[PDB]
Order: sequence, then C-alpha cells, then structure tokens
Amino acid sequence: FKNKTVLKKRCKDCYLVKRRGRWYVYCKTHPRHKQRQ
Amino acid sequence: VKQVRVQFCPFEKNVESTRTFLQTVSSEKVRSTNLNCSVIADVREPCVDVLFGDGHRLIMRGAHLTALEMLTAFASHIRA
Amino acid sequence: RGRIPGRQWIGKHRRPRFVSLRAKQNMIRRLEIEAENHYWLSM
Amino acid sequence: KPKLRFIERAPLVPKVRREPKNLSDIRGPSTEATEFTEGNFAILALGGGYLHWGHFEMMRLTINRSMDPKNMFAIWRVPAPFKPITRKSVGHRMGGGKGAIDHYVTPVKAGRLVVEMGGRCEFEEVQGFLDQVAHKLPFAAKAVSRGTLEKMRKDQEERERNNQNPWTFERIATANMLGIRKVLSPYDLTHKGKYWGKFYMPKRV
Amino acid sequence: NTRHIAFSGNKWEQKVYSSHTGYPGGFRQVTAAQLHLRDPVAIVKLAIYGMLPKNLHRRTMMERLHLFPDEYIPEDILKNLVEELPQPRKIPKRLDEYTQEEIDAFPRLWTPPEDYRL
Amino acid sequence: SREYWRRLRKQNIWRHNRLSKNK
Amino acid sequence: SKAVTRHRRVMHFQRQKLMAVTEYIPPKPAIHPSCLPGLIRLLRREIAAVFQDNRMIAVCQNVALSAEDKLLMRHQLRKHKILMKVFPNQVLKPFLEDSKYQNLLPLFVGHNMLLVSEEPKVKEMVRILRTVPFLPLLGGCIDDTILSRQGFINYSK
Amino acid sequence: GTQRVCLVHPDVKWGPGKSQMTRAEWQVAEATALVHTLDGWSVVQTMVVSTKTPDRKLIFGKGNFEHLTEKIRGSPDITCVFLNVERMAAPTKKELEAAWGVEVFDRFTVVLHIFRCNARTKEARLQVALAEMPLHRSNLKRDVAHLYRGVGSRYIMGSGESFMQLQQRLLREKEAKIRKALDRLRKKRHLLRRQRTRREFPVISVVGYTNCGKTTLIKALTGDAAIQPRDQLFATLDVTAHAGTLPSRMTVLYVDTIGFLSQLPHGLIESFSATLEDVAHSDLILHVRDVSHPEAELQKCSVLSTLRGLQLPAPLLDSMVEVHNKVDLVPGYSPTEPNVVPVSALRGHGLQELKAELDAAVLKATGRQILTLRVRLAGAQLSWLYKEATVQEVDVIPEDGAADVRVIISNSAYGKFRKLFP
Amino acid sequence: GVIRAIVRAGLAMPGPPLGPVLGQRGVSINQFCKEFNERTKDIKEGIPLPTKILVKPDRTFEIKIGQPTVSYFLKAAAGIEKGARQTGKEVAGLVTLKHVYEIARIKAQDEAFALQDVPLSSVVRSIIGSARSLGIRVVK
RNA sequence: ACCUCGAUGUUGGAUCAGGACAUCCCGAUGGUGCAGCCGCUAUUAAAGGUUCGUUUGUUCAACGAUUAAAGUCCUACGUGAU
RNA sequence: CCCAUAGUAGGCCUAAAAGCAGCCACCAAUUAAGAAAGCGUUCAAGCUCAACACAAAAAUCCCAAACAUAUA
Ligand SMILES: Nc1nc2c(ncn2[C@@H]2O[C@H](COP(=O)(O)OP(=O)(O)OP(=O)(O)O)[C@@H](O)[C@H]2O)c(=O)[nH]1
Ligand SMILES: [Mg+2]
Ligand SMILES: [Mg+2]
Ligand SMILES: [Mg+2]
Ligand SMILES: [Mg+2]
Ligand SMILES: [Mg+2]
Ligand SMILES: [Mg+2]
Ligand SMILES: [Mg+2]
Ligand SMILES: [Mg+2]
Ligand SMILES: [Zn+2]
Repeated sequence: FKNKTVLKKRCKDCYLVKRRGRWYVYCKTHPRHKQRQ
Repeated sequence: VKQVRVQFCPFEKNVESTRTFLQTVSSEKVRSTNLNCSVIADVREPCVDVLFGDGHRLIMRGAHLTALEMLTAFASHIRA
Repeated sequence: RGRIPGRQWIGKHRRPRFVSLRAKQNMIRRLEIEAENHYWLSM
Repeated sequence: KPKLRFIERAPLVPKVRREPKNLSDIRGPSTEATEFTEGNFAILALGGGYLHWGHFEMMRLTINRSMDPKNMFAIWRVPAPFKPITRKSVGHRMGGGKGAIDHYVTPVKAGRLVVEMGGRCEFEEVQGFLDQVAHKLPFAAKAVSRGTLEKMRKDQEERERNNQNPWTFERIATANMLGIRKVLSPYDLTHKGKYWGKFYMPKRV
Repeated sequence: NTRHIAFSGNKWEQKVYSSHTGYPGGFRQVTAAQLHLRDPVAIVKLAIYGMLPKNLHRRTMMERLHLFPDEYIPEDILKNLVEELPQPRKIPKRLDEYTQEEIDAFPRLWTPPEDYRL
Repeated sequence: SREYWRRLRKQNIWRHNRLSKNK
Repeated sequence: SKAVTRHRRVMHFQRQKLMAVTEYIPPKPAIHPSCLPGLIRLLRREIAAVFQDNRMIAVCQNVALSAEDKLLMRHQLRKHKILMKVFPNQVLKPFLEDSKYQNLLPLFVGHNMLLVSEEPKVKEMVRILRTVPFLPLLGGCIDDTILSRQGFINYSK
Repeated sequence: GTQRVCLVHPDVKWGPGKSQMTRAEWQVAEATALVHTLDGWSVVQTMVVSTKTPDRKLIFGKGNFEHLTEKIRGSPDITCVFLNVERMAAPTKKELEAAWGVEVFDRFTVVLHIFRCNARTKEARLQVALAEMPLHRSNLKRDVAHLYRGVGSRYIMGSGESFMQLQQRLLREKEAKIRKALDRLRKKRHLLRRQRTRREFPVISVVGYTNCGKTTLIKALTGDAAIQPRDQLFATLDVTAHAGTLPSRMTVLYVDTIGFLSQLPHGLIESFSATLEDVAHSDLILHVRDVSHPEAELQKCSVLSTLRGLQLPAPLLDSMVEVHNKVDLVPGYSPTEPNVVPVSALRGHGLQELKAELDAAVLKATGRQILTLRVRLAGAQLSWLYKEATVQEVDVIPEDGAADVRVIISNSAYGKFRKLFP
Repeated sequence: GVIRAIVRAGLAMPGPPLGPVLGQRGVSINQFCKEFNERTKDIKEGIPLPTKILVKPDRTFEIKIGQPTVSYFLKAAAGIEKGARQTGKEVAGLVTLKHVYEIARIKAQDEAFALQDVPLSSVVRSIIGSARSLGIRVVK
C-alpha cells in the first residue's frame, strides 16, 4: 500500500473500491499496485 | 465433470437462456479444459442435465432461469 | 490551536471572513434602493 | 522545422538598465496572442504569470519528445524571456540600491496561448502531453482546441446573457453603486470582477 | 430514557467529548458512543450544562435537573411530576409499525418486470 | 458498397490507432 | 502587499460581499427537462438474393467451434454446393416479416448462422455433425415451408 | 550566469609539479574545454604564469602574484578566475580571492559546478554545499572594516553564543547532515544493484579519460541507438548499465561511467562515487584510451592512479582489458604493447576482436564453466537451462530422448540444476 | 498441440531448429524426419514446405503438408535468391500477370492453408499483395 | 524593528523534565528488485524506553565498548529568585 | 463482455531473431482482423487491444452548547 493523492489503475487487474471512508486501488496479480487515498 | 446435455425446443419461446448456456458451455475453452467431458446438445420446458465425474446429476429447467443463473449453478456444482 | 499569525484582518494571512445570508440580503436591499435612485434621477 | 524551436536563456544583447517589476503585464486579460494562427491546438493560460527559461525548457522537451514530427508541428506564441528580474545577494539588508539582474522572464496574461500545435492530427492525440505541460506551467493552463476555445467563449457569453442575477459586478462597478469604487480598483471597471491579481476566475460572470 | 437518545448523522462516532484531569498526559478525548456506553446520562447532562448560562446559577439549575437512563423513575420524583412536555422530535414509523391501511393507501409506483428474480 | 464500407472500417481503425498511440 | 500577489490576496469585506451578491445564478427551468417527454441495405439486398436463390435453408449456432474447426466445417460444406452465411440478428429481424416468415421469428436469437443451398446434402451434413455431439441443427424453412428437425431427418431419409 | 573567466595556469618549472608528459598549451586547452562545458561562461582572458614554488600558499612568487593581481584588477570584464591548479587549500583560496577581488575557482570547484549545473543531482548539490561550507569575506573586491566590538557583550557575568561559535556550530551541524544524506543516497544506490547481483549478470565497467569514447564504445557493443555520445567533456554524467550480447551468446552489463580527469580528486568528488563503487564491484574493467590524443600517456597515468587509489582487488586490477579507441584518427597505428585491442568506436573496426577478448575475460573472471551437459527431453531441464544459463549449442539424440547442450553455467546455476533435476 | 514449421523438404536434418522445440512437446524426432523425408520424396526436393504437425496426447504423429511457401515460390518464379532489402523501391525480378495466374492455379488447393476462395480474384489479389510487399513488380 | 534598555540575565553542562510525531527501539499492517537471515519502503501506534567513556567549554563531531534502540524537535535555542 | 483465422515463419538481418530485437514494404483474403495496438518467448510457442458475431500533520488541553423540516 502506497499513499497517493491521485489513484491510477496501473494494469487491467487493478480495481477501485471505497472502503473505510477512502478509495483504494487493489490488485491481486500485482500487489505492488496497491494504493490508498 | 463427465457429461453435459442441453435440450430445448427453439420454435417454442423462452429458449434464449438455454441457447446461450449451450453456446457458453460448448465454447472451445471449456471443451479444451476438459476434452474428456462430453457435451451432447440434443434438441426436441428446456432442460440441462449435467452428470459429474462422481456420478452426481444436476438438472436445471431453464424455462425461467437466466443464463447467468444457470452457469453459476453449474460452476458451483463443478466446485462441489 | 488554530492561530492567526500576527493581527487578525490586516496581515497577509488574515482571519477568513465569510458573508452571511443576512449580509447578502442587506447589500441587495441597498442595491435596490440605489437602482430606484438611478431611475428617479434619470428624469 | 516542425519541432519546437530552442529558446535562449537571455536575449543575445543583455539589458543593462534594471527596470521595475510592473506587475500590470501579468495582471488582467491578455490582449495579444489570443487567437489561433497556423495551428489547431494550443495551451491557453487561464491565469497570469512569468515564464522562466526552466518553464521554456520543460515545454520544449516535453512537447518535442511526445509529438510526432512527421505529422505534428509546434510553434511558440510567447516571446523568449526578455523582462529582467533582479535578485540581491542572499542575506542582504534592505536598501543599498536595486539588485543586479538575475534572470529573464516573459510575462503571460490570462487568456493567452503559450504554444500552438497543428498538423494531420486531432485533439485527443495531443491533449495528453499538452495538458501535462499546462499542469506543469507556473499559471493555471489548459489544453484547448479551436473548437473547445470557441465552445468555452460561447458558454461564457451564454452565461452572461442568461444569468438570473439582477446584479452584476460590471453594472455595480460602473454605476459606483453603494460607493464600492472605494473598495474596488480602476482596473476592475474593465476586469468586471473576473480577474483578481494574476488569477482569472472562469466561473465568474 | 436518556439511554435511548438518538444522534443525527454520524455524531455517535464523530462527536468527541474532551476533558483534562489536570495532570500531565491527562487529556482524555472520548467519542459520544463511548461516553454513552460508559455513562448513560452524560450526553444529555453535558448538553444541558452547555446550553445553560455560564454563571453561578448553572450548578443550582443542574441540581434541579434530574436524569434517568431508563423508564424507571423514583416514586417520590414521579409523585412530584406535574406536566409532561411533548417530545421535540416525532419518531418516524417503521415498516413493521405501518398499518396495512396505510400501505394500501400508498400507491404502487412502478410495474416490476414479471421475469425478474428480485 | 462492401468495398466502400471496408475502406471506411479501415480508416476508422487507422483513426483509432492514431488516437491510441499516446494512450 | 502588491496588487498582484503570488497568493490569492484577501479581499476587503465589502468586495467579498459584492462578489457573493453578483455571483452567477443559472436559469431554473421550472420543471426539470430530464423527466419531460449503406452496409445495412447492402446486406438487405444480400439476404433477399439469398432467400430468393436458395431452395433450402437451415440455421445453426456455429459459435462454440475453434477457428480451425469452423474452417473445416466450411470446407466440408463447400465440398457440396451449400454455402454457410453469417449475418447480424439486429438487421435479420426485419427480414422475416419482410419476406413473410412469421414462424421464423423465434429461431434467430443469439448467434445464428445460415446453411443456404439448393441441393440438400443433409444426410452427409448430419453424419458430419454426429461425430461432434453438439452444434444442433436448428429449425429452417425449405422453399417457404417451415421444417422442424424431424422434418429435416425425414427429408434426408 | 553569463560569467567571464580569467584562466590562470601556473606553469610549474623545476621541482615537484613539473609535468614532463604534457605541455602548458594542452593543459590550458583542457581548462578552456572544461569551462565551456558549463554552458554559462567562457574564457575571456588566459594567462600562463611561470612558477617555481607551486606548493606555497600563493602558488606564485611575490612579483608574479603582484603582476597577476594588477591585471586582474585592471581588467573589469572578468567575473571570476579559474586556477588550473587541481585543488586549492582554503587559505590559498582566501588570499587569492581577497587580492584579486573576484571568486577564484580551481579544477575541483569547477568540476563540482559541472556536476551541479549539468547533472542536477542531489549528490552534486550536497557536494557543492559541503565544499562551499567555508564562508568568510562575503563582500569581495573591497576590504571592509567591521568593528565587531560590543556585540553580545556580557549582560551580568556572561555572554550567549558569540560569532565564530555560532559559525562553528552551524558548520559542524551542516557537515553532519550532508554526510548523513550522502550516506542515505549511497545506500539507495547500493539497493538498486541487489537484483543485478542476485541474477549474477556479468558486469563490466568501461573506464577511461573523458572523451575517450566510452559511451560510443558501449553503443557499438550493445547496439542501442538510444545511447548518445557527445564531444563535450564530462558528457556521460551519471552511471548507467546497458545490456549486450557476446559471441558466446552471453548477456553482459556494460557500466557506462563518468570519464576521469587529470589533476582531480575523484575520491573526494561525490558525484564520482557511483562510478568508483561500480568499478569496484565490476567483474571486469575495460580501460578505454584515446591514442589519438597527444596527452594519451598523461591520461593513462591519471586513470591508472585513480584506479590504484581505489584499492580494488588485485585480480580486478589484473586482466583489465585495454582498448585503444579512436584508432581511425591515427592513419596507421600499430599497438606495440601486447594484449591491447585497437578499435574504432565510430567505425566499428576492431569490435569483433574486442568482443572475443573480453568474452574470454568474462569467462575467466565470473567463474562460469563451459561444459556439455545431458538433459532428458520433456523434463523441462532444457527450458530451465535456457533461462538460467547461456546455451552455446544444442544437439539432441533423437533415439535416446536426451540432448547434449554446450552451456556456460555459473556454480550457483549448476548446483541449482543438479538439485532440481538430479 | 499444434506445431508449425517451415522446414525445407530436403533439409530434414534433426537437431538445431527442430530438435528442441519438438522435444519440448514430446516426439520421436527420427520418425518425424523420416516422414518428412517421405513427403520430400513425394514432392519436389529443396524447397520450404509449411507443416501443421499435431502432437496428439497419445504421443503420435499426424504430419500435414501442402504447397511450398509464397515468398520463396515467388522468388523462384522471378529468378531471385535473396529478397530485396527495401522491398518498396528495390526490385530484383518481375513477374507477369499471366504467370501470377498460372501459379495461383496450383495455390488455392490446400486444406490447412485455408486458400479455398472460389473466386480467382481473392487469391490473385492476395498473391499480388504478397509480391508488392516483396521486391517484385506487377507487370501490366 | 512590533514589547521589553527607571535590566525580559543569553552559550554548554547538572537537576527535573511537560509536550508534538514528521517513530530510533518495542506493537500491528501493505509492498518489495521480500528464498531465509539481514534489510528498504509505506500505514497505524507517543503506553514505555531511547547507555557508558577518551580528547574537546562544546552543543555537535571523531573514536572505543555496547544496546532493542542509543530518534527529530518544541518548551524565553524549557529550566542560573534550583 | 466476447472474440482473433490469415497468404506466411512479409522481406532483409542475423545463430535463430517467425505480428511482435532493427530498417523498409506495410497490402490482402475470409461475413469479419493494424504483416499487429500491448505482454511473453533462446527463437518459437503461448496471453490481451482495434475488427466479426452478441490530500495533507507541532509541540500545556479539543474547544460555546447544540440543531437538518411549523409558513420572512
Ligand atoms: N574519430 C573517432 N571519434 C570518436 C571515436 N569514439 C568517439 N569519438 C568522438 O569522441 C566523442 C566521445 O563521446 P562519448 O563517447 O560520449 O564520451 P565518453 O568516452 O563517454 O567520455 P565523457 O564524455 O567524458 O564521459 C564522440 O561523440 C565522438 O565525437 C572513434 O572511435 N573515432
Ligand atoms: Mg495575534
Ligand atoms: Mg562602550
Ligand atoms: Mg521597536
Ligand atoms: Mg517603521
Ligand atoms: Mg520596572
Ligand atoms: Mg504516524
Ligand atoms: Mg532560536
Ligand atoms: Mg476485442
Ligand atoms: Zn495491478
């Protein structure tokens, strides 16, 4: 998880989900794509 | 999974679900995943009978089931 | 916590001031009066 | 020569006389380089600011790298830095005369085009890196086509026409209603409240 | 029934009640939900205390005030009671509480597709 | 005309490729 | 502070009031307007010509096959004079009523591929389909006479 | 900043500092190219001054120093003086700056300026700050009486932090913070190389004097068109690794490094730290010499002195493949000393011979063994070898179901193969 | 699985180009090259011939072969050994439309290659495009 | 140059420390060019802890030996009516 | 979301570099597909796209209490 003010899907498998009050880029094939707003 | 049979009457309506199920199940990817698995897409209300490798039968009467529901049940029974 | 540097209302970093509906209505009322004044001076 | 031309740090003949920082050259709407010329796309400056040689290099490198030379061409719509900005030695006390010329900038006013692009291309092909450059510019900027610029101007005109507010900054300032000219500036009589210092408010009517 | 007060919005989790024991590191900030769970009267007590004038009569007024978490009230207080004030907020009715007559009166706003799983 | 629409589709694909070059 | 500042300079309260009063007010449209009330014809001609020329027509669902399997099926069909055709349903729906095929409406849904011919090799075609226990023969209409699969089998025999 | 520079070259006559290998004209040409590198200024005046005591504080004698300061003060167009004296000591810099009225730069400071202005790296900025820490006599061109009496005098019985105490504290704190930041950047640079080391890529460092053609040689070897050599001095700022293929079909990293310079404290230049540590960790060292340059011997001596001062491993010093570039400039050239590969980077004349030579060098250095190995087909042994070791040749026995593969394999990969596929 | 190769009829040599790839899927390379040489004897010798081998899960061979390539065939027809470098301006041989027709006569006849377009226009246009891509000009 | 020059005693140290977290250690957690061991990076966490010496007035720095670590700061560069 | 045959593994180039290492051509057939818009391969093989069909953080302790709906 890296904190980013702007969230970008870095591959096809990244998906945006609003959880615990903020947006997250989650990815299973490339966990390093994990971003937190 | 061992065998899958799909039966329907196209001249009779309410067959879109079963027809799409036939197309998706017969898609070359599934048959390549299990070549041993045999599909018999007969046709003559519409029904789908799936016999698994464990001799277990699933019967889906697709008169009022959407293809998504039929495929989800089929996958769930595959998982067993 | 929550300090305004230096003196309020004068410096570069002033205490924010926000217009209320009351102030907006007052200014609008004065503007209406002055518009009527324009009309009555135009003749 | 479709690629964007190199811009020198300072004029070949350096200015010898220090000149005042007349911020009016940044203040207010732009009256020059406001329309397209030999191009179909551009970077429009929605605010005033000074462009340095660093900004010029950023624009040149980014546009040159991201463009297609065989199908796209770019041209500057802003002159090379000419206005000299002077800085005193670090830690100098106030007084002792004006500082020596440190850098050269070029002023840019709101509503001006900084770079203009054209060629056998459409907007979507260019808007990406034009927006990158605009976002990295020192002032608010936007990648705008001829069509988009005309659309935004027409939208501004439509808002001015159909606004339901009986009171407008233009009217009040011109008529000196409430004596607001005591608070306003003489420039406001022409800015109509759409400009505040170097900042241009587009939603402002 | 001060235990059964209702907060509008997310105040249960956002409203923070702050105090300082005086000793260093004695700053305690407890959310509204936590304070309610600890003391079922503190929320209303503090609200009334804040709304009362900030003078020397406030503590006497708070003495006159009586708060009880649940329906139970002391017999002497009940005998003292004179009038019952109307509740400031009318409690909305739940579906389980809505009568069949009201449900029938309210029209059906749309025709759901017959072949929908819902 | 089949050839007309074939050429139109080819040109549309070319335009899409040009647009997506940067994307 | 200069008239032009790097930051948004604080406005005099009267100027702030003036700006707030002279903000833009959009026109409210009373009732929201939101809730107020070549290739196609080329393949039209192609379908008309196909129907007029072919004496027998059948349809199927050749979508579950590989590219090479579909190519092999096409080659086996072309060994006979029969021709396999692909057309969109979106534009095939009008053709049924246009050519007066009312009974054909509930036959062309989803993937549908035509098997137009004049000389029926239906016997060998069914033999070919037999070794692939899927891709069922779907109802067609020979010479303006709708035939079910039992009808096709009887005609084959 | 559009500066004007007087290039003062101390020509050392007799004693230490007397350069037998090179001439004053060549050295001043080198300095002129150095200053031209920065894109900001150029040499307006050049003076070569004879000196017999280069080690003294003022470098020059009394008369020569007075003569120099006379011209420097008389000519106003000069903004700074570049003293081609390697590094100046702090007292020497202070005295010369005070006498001449303008900033005085030496080779060390000029190179630091090259790094900061051209390669705007945090390393360069921090190094410039570190070297600039000595700061006194702010107002040059004039001696300013100050009369610092009575500032911060005792209030009751003592005084607070005085000047020259605050200056010392700030100096110590700044040195500490700069060193700590430089250490962090060094650790990050080391981190960058972990994956390369684990994959055990043969890494070769191309070293040599500036403009010898290291970048051009790497471009020729790898085939990468992105590499852009330049005629400018110190053009190849920053160190970068490029992959290339050898005749043995092996993949090898060439570490394009910053070119070395004569009379320069490379160990004390922080921007050179990446180059120095990369050559230290290199498996092989490729020494590129521009034989066409008249100062070839001096350039070789300087580079070799730097390499020796690096205290690199003895095997690394040995087997350092020497490549004589720019041979085309010399019409007819014959390498007298053996084991040197004459090549033309631009024209690619001896590149094949160089490739074979350093391929043998890599095989010797990296410890990889060339051997023929038998692998059962359909085992995936062959694919594993394809991935983890270079495969010179494959010969499959159709009947047996095995293949004899001539492969160059490292000890690690060989052990992994033996364990994974016994 | 299906393995595609462009092996030359005469050059049935097991090893460098065929050994590893075929073995990765599992083969009797001796059998494969023996059958390929049988096909080479059946057809002309010394010419590339695309193949469509299908390694069945039962570890058996079904070699499917057809016409020679198009590029080498066109080069042979035009009397060229090595193709043009530019192929847009460089030309090494010319072929007449009649010759193109004649070669096409024996082209659209292979099951695997899919060239079964009944119209002659389809195949002639395809081979014309191939020649234009190659360093061969279309005469008249 | 806004308070203080009919005095606001001002470096470093001792003593006692209050506070912030932008966390040095201990806790939990995501990523890694995370095989393991070491690490690096980011989120959360300020309850507790955060050494002794040689020279140097040093704060610091270097060095010696350790430690889980020997944190960055604010507090009139905290604290001389201690 | 589905789906991808193809003259052929377009030529040259290279040990082979086959849409996918580099340059030039960059057509054309299938109802429908850029000699391929991206991954991957020692090279292949394999996976996708266009095309068919369907905002912010600091150092003594946050800082009025609270409140969305009874007619300006
Ligand atoms: N005639 C000739 N000129 C060469 C040759 N190799 C390099 N050069 C020239 O010398 C220049 C050297 O540029 P680079 O190769 O970038 O320099 P470098 O060796 O990296 O050295 P630095 O720039 O100091 O880092 C080239 O750009 C050419 O102008 C060669 O073989 N022959
Ligand atoms: Mg204040
Ligand atoms: Mg005195
Ligand atoms: Mg004062
Ligand atoms: Mg004053
Ligand atoms: Mg007093
Ligand atoms: Mg934190
Ligand atoms: Mg201070
Ligand atoms: Mg697609
Ligand atoms: Zn991802």
